[PDB]
Amino acid sequence: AYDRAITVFSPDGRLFQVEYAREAVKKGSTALGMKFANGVLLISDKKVRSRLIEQNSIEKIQLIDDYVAAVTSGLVADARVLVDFARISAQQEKVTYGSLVNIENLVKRVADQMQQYTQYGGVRPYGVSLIFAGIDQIGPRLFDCDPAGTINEYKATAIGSGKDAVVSFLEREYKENLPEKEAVTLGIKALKSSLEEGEELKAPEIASITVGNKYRIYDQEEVKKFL
Amino acid sequence: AYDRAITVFSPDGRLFQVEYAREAVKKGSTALGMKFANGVLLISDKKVRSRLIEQNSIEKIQLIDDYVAAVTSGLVADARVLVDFARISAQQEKVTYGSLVNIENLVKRVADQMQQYTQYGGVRPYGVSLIFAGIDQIGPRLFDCDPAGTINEYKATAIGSGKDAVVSFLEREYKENLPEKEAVTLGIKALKSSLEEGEELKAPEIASITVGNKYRIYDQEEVKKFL
Amino acid sequence: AYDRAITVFSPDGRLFQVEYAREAVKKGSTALGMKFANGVLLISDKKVRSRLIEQNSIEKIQLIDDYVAAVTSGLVADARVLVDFARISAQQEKVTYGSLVNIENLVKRVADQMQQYTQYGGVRPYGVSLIFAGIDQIGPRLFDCDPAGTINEYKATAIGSGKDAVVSFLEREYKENLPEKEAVTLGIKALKSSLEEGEELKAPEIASITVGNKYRIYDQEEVKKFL
Amino acid sequence: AYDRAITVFSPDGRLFQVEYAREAVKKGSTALGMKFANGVLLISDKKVRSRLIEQNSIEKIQLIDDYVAAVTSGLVADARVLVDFARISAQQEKVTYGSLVNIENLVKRVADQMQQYTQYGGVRPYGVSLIFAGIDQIGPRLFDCDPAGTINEYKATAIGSGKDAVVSFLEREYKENLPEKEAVTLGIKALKSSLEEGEELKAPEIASITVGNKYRIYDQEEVKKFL
Amino acid sequence: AYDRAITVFSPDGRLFQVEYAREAVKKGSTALGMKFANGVLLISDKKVRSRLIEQNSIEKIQLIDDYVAAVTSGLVADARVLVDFARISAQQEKVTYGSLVNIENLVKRVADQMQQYTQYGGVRPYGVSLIFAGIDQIGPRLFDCDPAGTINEYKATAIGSGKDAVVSFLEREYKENLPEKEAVTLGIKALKSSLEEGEELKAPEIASITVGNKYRIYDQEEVKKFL
Amino acid sequence: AYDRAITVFSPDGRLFQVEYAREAVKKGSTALGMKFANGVLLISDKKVRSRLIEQNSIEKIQLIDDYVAAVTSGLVADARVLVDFARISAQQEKVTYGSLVNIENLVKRVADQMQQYTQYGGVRPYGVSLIFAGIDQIGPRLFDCDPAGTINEYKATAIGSGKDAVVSFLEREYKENLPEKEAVTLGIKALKSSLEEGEELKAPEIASITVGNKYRIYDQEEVKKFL
Amino acid sequence: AYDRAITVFSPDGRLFQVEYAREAVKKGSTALGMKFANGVLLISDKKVRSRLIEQNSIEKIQLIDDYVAAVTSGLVADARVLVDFARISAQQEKVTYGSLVNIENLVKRVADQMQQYTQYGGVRPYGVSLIFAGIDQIGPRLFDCDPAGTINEYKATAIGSGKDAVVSFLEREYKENLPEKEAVTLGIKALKSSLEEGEELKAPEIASITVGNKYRIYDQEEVKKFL
Amino acid sequence: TTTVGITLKDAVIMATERRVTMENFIMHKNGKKLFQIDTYTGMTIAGLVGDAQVLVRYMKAELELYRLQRRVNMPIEAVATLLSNMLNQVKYMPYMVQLLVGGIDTAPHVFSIDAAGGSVEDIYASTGSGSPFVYGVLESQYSEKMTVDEGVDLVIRAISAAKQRDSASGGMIDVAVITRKDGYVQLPTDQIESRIRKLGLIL
Amino acid sequence: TTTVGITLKDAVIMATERRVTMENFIMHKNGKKLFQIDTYTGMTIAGLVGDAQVLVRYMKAELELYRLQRRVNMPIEAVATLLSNMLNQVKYMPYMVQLLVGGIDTAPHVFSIDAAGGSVEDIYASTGSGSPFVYGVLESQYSEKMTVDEGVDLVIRAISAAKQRDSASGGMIDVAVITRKDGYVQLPTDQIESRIRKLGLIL
Repeated sequence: AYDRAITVFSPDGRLFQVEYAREAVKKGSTALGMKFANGVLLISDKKVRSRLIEQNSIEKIQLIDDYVAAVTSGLVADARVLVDFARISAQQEKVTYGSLVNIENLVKRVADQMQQYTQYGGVRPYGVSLIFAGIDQIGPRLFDCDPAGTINEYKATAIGSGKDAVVSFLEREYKENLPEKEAVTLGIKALKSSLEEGEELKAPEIASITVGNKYRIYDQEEVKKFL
Repeated sequence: AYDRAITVFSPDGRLFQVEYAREAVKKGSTALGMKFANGVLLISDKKVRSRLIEQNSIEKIQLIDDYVAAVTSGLVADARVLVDFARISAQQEKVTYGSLVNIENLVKRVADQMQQYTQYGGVRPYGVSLIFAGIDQIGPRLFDCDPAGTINEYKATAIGSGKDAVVSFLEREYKENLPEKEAVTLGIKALKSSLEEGEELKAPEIASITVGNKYRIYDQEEVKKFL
Repeated sequence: AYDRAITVFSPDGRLFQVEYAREAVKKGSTALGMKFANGVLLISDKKVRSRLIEQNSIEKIQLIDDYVAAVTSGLVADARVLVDFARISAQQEKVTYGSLVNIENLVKRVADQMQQYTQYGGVRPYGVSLIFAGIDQIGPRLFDCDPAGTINEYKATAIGSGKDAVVSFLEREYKENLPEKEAVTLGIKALKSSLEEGEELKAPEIASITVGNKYRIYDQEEVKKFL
Repeated sequence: AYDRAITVFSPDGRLFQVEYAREAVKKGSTALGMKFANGVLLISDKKVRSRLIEQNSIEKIQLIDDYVAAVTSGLVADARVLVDFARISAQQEKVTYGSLVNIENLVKRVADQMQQYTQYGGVRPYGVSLIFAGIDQIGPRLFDCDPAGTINEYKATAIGSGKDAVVSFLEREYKENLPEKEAVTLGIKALKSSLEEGEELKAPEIASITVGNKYRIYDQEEVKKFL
Repeated sequence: AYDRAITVFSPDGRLFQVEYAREAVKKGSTALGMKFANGVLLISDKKVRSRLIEQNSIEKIQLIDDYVAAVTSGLVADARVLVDFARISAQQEKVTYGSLVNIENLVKRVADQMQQYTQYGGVRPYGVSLIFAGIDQIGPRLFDCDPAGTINEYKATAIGSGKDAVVSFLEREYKENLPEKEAVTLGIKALKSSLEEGEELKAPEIASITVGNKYRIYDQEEVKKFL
Repeated sequence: AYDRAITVFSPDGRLFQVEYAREAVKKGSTALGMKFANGVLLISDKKVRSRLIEQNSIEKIQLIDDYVAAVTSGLVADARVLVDFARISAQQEKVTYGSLVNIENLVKRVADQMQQYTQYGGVRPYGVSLIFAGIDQIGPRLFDCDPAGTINEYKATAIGSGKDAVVSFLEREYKENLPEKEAVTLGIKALKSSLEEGEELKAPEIASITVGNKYRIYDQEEVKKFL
Repeated sequence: AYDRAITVFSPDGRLFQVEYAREAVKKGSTALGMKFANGVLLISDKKVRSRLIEQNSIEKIQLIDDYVAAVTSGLVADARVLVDFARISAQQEKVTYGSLVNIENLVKRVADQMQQYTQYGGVRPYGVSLIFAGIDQIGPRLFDCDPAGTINEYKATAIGSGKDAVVSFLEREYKENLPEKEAVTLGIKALKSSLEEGEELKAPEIASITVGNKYRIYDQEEVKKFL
Repeated sequence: TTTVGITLKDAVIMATERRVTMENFIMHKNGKKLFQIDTYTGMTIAGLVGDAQVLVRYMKAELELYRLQRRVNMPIEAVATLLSNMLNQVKYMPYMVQLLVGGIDTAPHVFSIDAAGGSVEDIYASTGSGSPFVYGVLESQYSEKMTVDEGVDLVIRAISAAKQRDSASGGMIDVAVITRKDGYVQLPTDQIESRIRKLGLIL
Repeated sequence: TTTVGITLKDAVIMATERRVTMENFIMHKNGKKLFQIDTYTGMTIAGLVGDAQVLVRYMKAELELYRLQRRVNMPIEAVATLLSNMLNQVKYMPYMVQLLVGGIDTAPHVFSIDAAGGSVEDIYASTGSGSPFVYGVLESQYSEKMTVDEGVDLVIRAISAAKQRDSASGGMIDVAVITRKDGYVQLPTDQIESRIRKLGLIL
């Protein structure tokens, strides 16, 4: 039983309960982001699941502010709480300094919140991964962040069930500085490459931002033109 | 024993204690809600259970304010506590801003309260699901909310023992923008479709609200006209 | 071991420790209440148990104020603590508003106190059930309340070992709006119907209240006239 | 293991740890109290246990004030702490109201302190029973109080190893309104009836109080006249 | 496992962890005290244990003030902490009232501190017994106090490994009101009677106090005159 | 199970959970530091791991201030939190005294933070080792610091998987007071000596500082000149 | 399992976890102190362990102030924390009274800090022993202090792996009031007597203080003259 | 400010004017000083606007909550008792206000609550700087036997008089009638103006 | 300081001047007193600069957050109610400010909030030492039926008048127009200056 408590190391120096939290993330539907020419974008598959659901409501891409967005994968309620934290944390920085110079620090604060919940007994980790993408004073940024509080910056990445399919596809096909439309196409291709063949990709979410602008969310009909 | 503590993930990234809390919900009697033309309604079956009970008292539809109502299913005492939280939370928002612009945020606050009790040891989850329905500045709204803190917006949904019967029936027969009386009939049908045949549906609770009005609770005799 | 901690759900969504608290209630002697014409009454069996006890002292019906009374069954010390809470809670409401408009809310406060002790580790539930009966601005009221924090309003009900005998008897014989003396007789009959035959009912406690009056406790000799 | 934690109910609704605390009481030497004509008295056997002890010191009857006394049986250190609590609690009431109208409330406060220690994990119960006897505005009073926080008022009662011998004897021989000297004799007889025959009762403690007076502790030579 | 937690009663009403603390006391070297004519004294054996130790330093008799002293037996570090508590507690009383009227109350405060550590989980008991001896306004006093918080007043007593030898010897030979020198001799004899024969009593500690005086510690050469 | 709790000593006086935290450190990529003529340097291998990562971002050498740097090895999220602590702690000292006289004290504060998490239950240790190198008023300094809070000052040392290879190599080849370029070469050699042969060293991180200057981070092209 | 928790006594009255802390002390390298003519000294072996370590830095003798020094053995991080406590505690006394009259009280405060960590669950003991030596108003002092909080004053003593070798050698050869140089020689001899033969004593640490002076640390070359 | 609340046999009439001043400076001519706070309950405010406005919101919230929890409206005397406790709790850092609370439960009621929590019931009451002028009109002209139409006229007169002599009072007169039958109805402006003309008056 | 907010049929115009004084000492001639705080919301500040500037930042933050959480802009009355609660919460250690909040939701609105949290809606409002002069100009010259161009001219006149007679007011006049169609547009300096010339004025 090196397996049952967030505060117990295995004899090899592992924290299995953190690693299990990471398996929660795998049950989420795939999302991805990539940097392109003067910008960054996010695409999220949506496990669409009944015509009785309201579609234009509950959805995985969430604006953190006008210049920064996140997608999450894993336990939904955990994700919601972390997105709210991200939002409040963003505004605290804006009130203190007047702006958000480096998106990395927002992500670090979220990642620190997560790391705490891997070190003190009495809580479980968040079963969530996030991708954060936006423009800041360094440029267009793309980070992920996992249940352990681990951060990395990417040119392109994914989270969710289809992570590995989408990552190896991008490892093959990805190029820097694509125009936006080619970036989106590449993304849709990559996402498709992760589906069980004889399984059609329904309309995903797409959001993009380019230097000197605010985020825009593609509406369904703009997205279909890529399907 | 990945099974015994709210703070333990299974090796597959599951929180079984939360999933068990969800089994408590299944022991409750079925309730449902659906959006219709400029409105939303709720119907709740009531496991009527002795002539010595006061009927006109203890009942599953509860007004949160004049424009928002909830039905619950699961542990009754847990439900009561959550409905009171919902009521207080609503009034806090009304005092802060003067009104309740988006019902989604009320629901989120309740869902967050519930998520908390799935992450800190020392507490168990609430064994309750709720449906929330009302009118706000976006329009008529219908959400559910489960022991995990998971939220979804629907055109129609149900909770309780007969959930699956009622949901597949509605998946077949449901249409948007019905007039109120047809909506109620469809609902009564769906509810009936979940009973053991040779089992009669007794008088359920029905509440409705249409844009620009307050909620109305149907009284028993208005309800019988649909039985 | 889904059995040993108030905070652990069984895989079927049960809280066995709460259910075991409920077995404590069954070891108490039977008490009952019923609504009658413009009033409500309480009758409690007293397991009389030695001539060395002071009878006119320790006894199960307790006034919460002049217009509201309670009987309890289960662990005595727990009951005492809950009756005191009921009393203080009543006076807090009276000081805030000047009066107690709806007895249901007093009961809810007691039921909420009880529900708490079924959700946070570090405490056990109260092993007590209570019946509350009184007159308020709605009319004559009768509630029960169990270790889980579950509330119901009744025309008639019972608590304690003989609950089921007394409840089925009342399910058969009970009628609304009896005069007081017939109500008391029906009650004494119901109580007798729960005893092991060849076992005599000794003098029970009886208290009644009718609209526009205060509670009165029947003295022994008034009670004997029904035996 | 329904047996190891004050906060765990057994499946029959028992608190065994509380019941075990009660066995601690059985290891104490017997004490008793009885009401008589316009008064109440206490007699305590003292397991006298070496000539090197100071007798006129450590002893089981303790004055709570001039009008109220207690005897205890069980864990001595626990008893001491509870007698101090009783004393302080009595003075708090005196300061608040100027006098102690009903001894029952003092006893309840001590009983409540004891009940607490049967509901919160992290503490054990007190292994003590107390008898309290005194005169108040109702009259002469006699209560006992056990590790569970259970209270009863009596005409006569006992605590300690010889409880059952002493109680059945008093059930047979006890009469109300005896003069003091006859009450004391009856008490000495009852106490003797609990000893292993061929075992002599050594000098016990005796204290009495009659309406309109303060307590008096019988000195050894006054006691011997009854041996 | 009724054995492993200070807060668990055994089914017979025992606190074994407290009884084990008491075994710690048995590993300490024997000490004793006895009342004599207008006075009280303490003698402590010292397990002398290497010529490299400083003798005139670390030693078992400790003055609490000028009129009250203590010897301890058991865990040394625990003993130190308790003697410091005794000292502070004594000064608190002196500051509040101007003097220390009854040494019994000082002892009770120390005993209460010890009883606490036998009732709340999260701590272990002190593995110490103390003898307290001094003069107060009642006269010469001699108490002991054990890990349970149990207190007794004596004419003579002992603590430590040789307790039973020293106590039965004193039960035989002890007489009240001896002059000081005879008291000391009796004490030295008693102490010797507890050694393995063919084992010589090395110089012990001796302190005495007589009414109207301060404590005096016998120096080594005064002690040898008794060896 | 002397193995499962940070607060348990094994019978040999070991804290295995701390030792396991130390195994986490071994999974990190190797880094090293050495003092040279009027200066100190750091070299860190970077397990480069996909072209989709941003390289010029996430990296193991981190400036604590202009005169003090750290490399870490082990759990990344833990390392991040400790580096932030180091930074804040440095600034606290600067605000209190106006400067950082002795780098040893900064390191001690970090090591103390780490030792705490090896002594209080309810937390796990940090799975990190750090090397700290900088110039202070004593001169050029080089410390390491492990999960236990253990500190040592070195002329040269390493952390991570290749620790032992790099340390024995330096034990053979190291000389004091090398010029900077020779120091760097020796370092690159040492690091190479720890790789599986038929495995090429990709571009590492290198930072240096010499007395009277600020730290400089070598850019990639300056580093390649040593490969 | 009387073995796993600081707060559990064994049935013999032992605290094994404290005894295990004590085994940690045995893994430290040997150090010793002895009183001599108008002075006291400390000698510590240093397990020298690589030429890459900075020697003139990390070392076992630590000044507590100018007149008081300590050596430790056991867990290094624990030792550091305790030495800091000793230093702060010394200054607290100096501020309160203007000076440190009796070094025994400093040692007691450290020993009390250590005893605490053997009585409250949630912490482990410190795996450290300390020797304290200095001059105060009584004279030259030499104490040790172990994980239990046990204190003793000595003429000569040792701590660490070679404790028993060094102690028996001093039991044979030690004499009081040696001149300093003879004291140091005796100490070096004793230390050597504890090594595995065919094992050379490398340069140890030596510090001394004589009445009316401050401590002096011998530098390496002064020490070699004794090797 | 001038507010008034009167009771008749089965009704309660409450009225205010709308002027908001900072000293002699008329900053707002149409502030709101009469509020519905429950189905059959109204509140008027005078004193520090911030403190009053916060209290209006609290009462709306607290009475809506009470009504859902109890399924009956808070008794009017209970509303007054609640305000009484809240204001007195903070007497040394008070809400600097005068409140009128009017409504129907089993009978009509008007309560006047002050900044220390003193609450007194009365058949009529007025608050604000203009109140003494209202008290004059009411002493002379109020009858218990008045009809609701007569009452509405009476309060219009009282407030019109106060407006004429208190520079801190002015603006449109604002009237609410509270009956069991129709609940809290705020009279429309056409209608109030119409009666101002029919009674022969100004502002 | 002089700030003003007016409402027209489908628009809100807000303007300020820019002078910052420490007593009689003009330390800054171009401080900023008019801020966009949401898509269709603007705020003007008067009073203690530090307190005002903090509040501007809070409101930007709190409204941005709200909008993301609700997917609708905060109603203008909601913004006023929020400020009302915040300022009143700290009334005994107050934000020493006067705030105007203006915007479009389903209709145009201007709210005036004081240092104790009192908030009143009005068809127009002015704040700061120069406000009485603005109130003069507006009483005489404001029409509900004005066009946006007429409104912009009106506020320029009002603030110009206030600049002429309040030494605490001065600097460039600063104007924002808020419509559903174009949102919060801050007029450019060329354009304001141009109309100062066309109307025949100064500073």
